[PDB]
Amino acid sequence: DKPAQIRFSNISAAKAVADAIRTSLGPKGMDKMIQDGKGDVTITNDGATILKQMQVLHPAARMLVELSKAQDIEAGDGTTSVVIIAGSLLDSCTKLLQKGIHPTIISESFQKALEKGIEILTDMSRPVELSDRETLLNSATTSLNSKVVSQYSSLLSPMSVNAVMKVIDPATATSVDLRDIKIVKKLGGTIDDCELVEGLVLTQKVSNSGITRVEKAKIGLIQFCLSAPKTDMDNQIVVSDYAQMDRVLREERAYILNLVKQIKKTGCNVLLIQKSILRDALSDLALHFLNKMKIMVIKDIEREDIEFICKTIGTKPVAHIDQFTADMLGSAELAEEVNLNGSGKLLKITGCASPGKTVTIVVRGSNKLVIEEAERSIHDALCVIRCLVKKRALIAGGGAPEIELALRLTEYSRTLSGMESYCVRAFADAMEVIPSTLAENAGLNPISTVTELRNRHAQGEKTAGINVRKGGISNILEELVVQPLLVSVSALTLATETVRSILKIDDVVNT
Amino acid sequence: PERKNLKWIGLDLSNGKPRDNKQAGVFEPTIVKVKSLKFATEAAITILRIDDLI
Amino acid sequence: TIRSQNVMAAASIANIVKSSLGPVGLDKMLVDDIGDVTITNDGATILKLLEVEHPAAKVLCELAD
Repeated sequence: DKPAQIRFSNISAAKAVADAIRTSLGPKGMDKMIQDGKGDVTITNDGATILKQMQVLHPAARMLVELSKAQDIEAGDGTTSVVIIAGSLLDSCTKLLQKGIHPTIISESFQKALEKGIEILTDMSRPVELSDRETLLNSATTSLNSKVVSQYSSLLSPMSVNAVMKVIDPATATSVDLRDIKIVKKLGGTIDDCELVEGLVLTQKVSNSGITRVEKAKIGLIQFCLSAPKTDMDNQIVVSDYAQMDRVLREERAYILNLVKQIKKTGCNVLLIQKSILRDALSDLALHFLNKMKIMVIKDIEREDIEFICKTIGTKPVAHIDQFTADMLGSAELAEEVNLNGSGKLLKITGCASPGKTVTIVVRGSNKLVIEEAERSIHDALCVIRCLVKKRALIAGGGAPEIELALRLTEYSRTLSGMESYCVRAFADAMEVIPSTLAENAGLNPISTVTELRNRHAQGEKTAGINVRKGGISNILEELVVQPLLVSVSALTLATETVRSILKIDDVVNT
Repeated sequence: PERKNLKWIGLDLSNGKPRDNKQAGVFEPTIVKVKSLKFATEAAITILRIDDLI
Repeated sequence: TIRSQNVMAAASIANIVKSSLGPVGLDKMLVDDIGDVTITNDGATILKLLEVEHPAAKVLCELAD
């Protein structure tokens, strides 16, 4: 059957990606080297980075790496887990296809298994009832020290926790997006001097404009030109018409003077100028004039930062100069220059009215590699916190959730009817790979470890798995590794949707 | 344990016999060789955790 | 042969640098380029100069340096 062969090719490519990623799962996962045409290799154990650097070409492999990226962007972590769980789902799929089950029945059975899994993880979790500082801090500490990152987690994580709390306190089902909590890098400083900052802080642009401080600094976005018209040349006449450029730019200066006077009557105190390359430059003499009545400017802000700050300061986009209204501006409480925190000048702005108390984390250090380690540490902290807030849970990790789910879902498949029952049993047999491969990245042999875990979960003790502090089965309490369930349930949901799509295919056609 | 002075017989670097390497013989700093062992082990871990090139 | 391919490369580097470990060790002729003949018996210099061709040897020599 031609469609069957193509689907087997797709699932085999998924197998190849899953096998490439499998051994890198877990904190103790082995390293992989990535070789490309540039003439060297890199050593890493993060499967997400491997898939990012992998020269993925096959359609099914493309879907799996898109799954990894989607898991990374949506949930906090677990890309290495979702890829391998999807791969072994495809393993049970190929076995069931050999048994002759049509893919659509497999898909519906995987939906039933997925909803049963969501239910059982809902029953896995201990209600963390996080509502105040101490609950969030304790959950963050246990989640962070349960993973590899421990050197600065207890140091820098609490400020991130406090910021992502103070932006949204109560029990809102939806949590703060990372697009609502953006981070800023300062190469200078130390690790301890990092802080949470409301508003915006950015590198120096303004000079000789009373840069010391401004109260109630009106900030105005700019996406329109503030210079002479530009063409094939900066003028429409010969660049050697010595008497003529003067006599035309003496009124062009009047034009830009009218522009800056319009900015004045708008009521601005500081300005927010868009990214430069898609626009003409700005005349520094217009800046000099707008300095004398005590107005500053900020320029070359990246677009994403533009809509960020604008929606967090109540300023709508400025497509042109004509919109002169005073409400067009934002109203920050204070604009001031911090100087002693290392080389470089930091334009920090805070206290503006906003639909939500947006905060940015000023990450600091002394080395570019130090900045990188700090930034991905804070990113992991932020995403873990937000996924924790979306669904309050601290289920045990290191193989516990999927062993216990494999047990209960095997029972459910036993109670289920139709080919769907056999397929759900195959779902459980597929999912027991990840505890097996976590053992296979520990000293313990995978088979004895997985059968011991299944026996433990079949004898009470509903949270048992493989930790990082050792290799044996010790997850009763204390040294147990815990995660918010949302990462695991997102792994299940995304992997199940991906395998649904993959088996949903008969053929890949070229336009 | 009576032969505790025997802790430090090693080969002579410039010869082929085992010699008492404190009463005579060569010495090498403890820091450099302990770091030699440490970096050798870290190398043997970093290059052995490799599985495949892809 | 996915890990032994690394172990054997590291072992080959060790075999090359082995005969010059001690003060009585033999001399190594290292030629990173044609005609640039060098004769040194201290393994550190040859490690700095031996043009390894395998990434395992690359990383091991990097840690040695």
